[PDB]
Amino acid sequence: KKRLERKYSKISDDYSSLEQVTEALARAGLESSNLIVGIDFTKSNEWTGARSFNRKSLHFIGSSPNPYEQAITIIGRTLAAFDEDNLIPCYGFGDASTHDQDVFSFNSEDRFCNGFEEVLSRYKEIVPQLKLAGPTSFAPIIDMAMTIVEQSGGQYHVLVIIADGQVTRSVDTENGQLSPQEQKTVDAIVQASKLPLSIVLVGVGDGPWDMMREFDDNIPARAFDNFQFVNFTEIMAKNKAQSLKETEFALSALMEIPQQYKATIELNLLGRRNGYIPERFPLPPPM
Ligand SMILES: [Ca+2]
Ligand SMILES: [Ca+2]
Ligand SMILES: [Ca+2]
Ligand SMILES: [Mg+2]
Repeated sequence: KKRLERKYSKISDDYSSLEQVTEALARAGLESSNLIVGIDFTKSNEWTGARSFNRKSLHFIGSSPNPYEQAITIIGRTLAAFDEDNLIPCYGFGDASTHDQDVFSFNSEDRFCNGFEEVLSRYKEIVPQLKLAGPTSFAPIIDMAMTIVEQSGGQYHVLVIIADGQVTRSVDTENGQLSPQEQKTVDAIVQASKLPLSIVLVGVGDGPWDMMREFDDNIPARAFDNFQFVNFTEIMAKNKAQSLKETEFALSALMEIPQQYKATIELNLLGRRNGYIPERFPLPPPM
């Protein structure tokens, strides 16, 4: 077990096209996957639109779609295939109703969204009724994903977190001493490597991204690299045509999935219950 974890320590970008990954996924023997979506409704979204979204809030409802609406739309166009039943569990976190402690379900009895159509539909209905708040932690959304996976009896899931990457940090700490939010988020990423769960951070807005890269590349304590960072605004910024960016997004999202899936098998997680994952209950959507 010691040697198999240092085999899956860090996962580089080992694929230059979507086709290479699609093939690597076949060769890996991936037959069934499900998506979970988490959306950052923290107040940082108010100022992380400075350069990338014209001094507006990333959650601003205008005449054209905001980076959250864009990401939901492009995830639906590129990854909807990887949810086998097209029912998407969708959760908000970091509004006044949840802060850094909970998540809320997009629909009432934690009814899953009917495709990315309803994820987008509901995002629009929900965000104007929210108070963007904080602090910012991924612990609750990762716990929610862990609970979904555990209750499924270890079915492979991909948690897609759309976020501005601004997790609460000690602005003056000189060494690498961690905020409570960082610490709990890291503990959650570590806990989640006991389960057949892949995480993909779809970054929107200006960054900075130092911490999302830390989560991507450098968490020694975890059983396998279960975290990919995708700079979605860097990709959409580029000069090339729309469909050529959609492809680059898809490649970047799926980049770590082949080795991650293999890890769930080699580490004896796929189709197993861990047994000791405390059940998390999502709050209802704000009304
Ligand atoms: Ca599903
Ligand atoms: Ca990684
Ligand atoms: Ca990576
Ligand atoms: Mg925040």
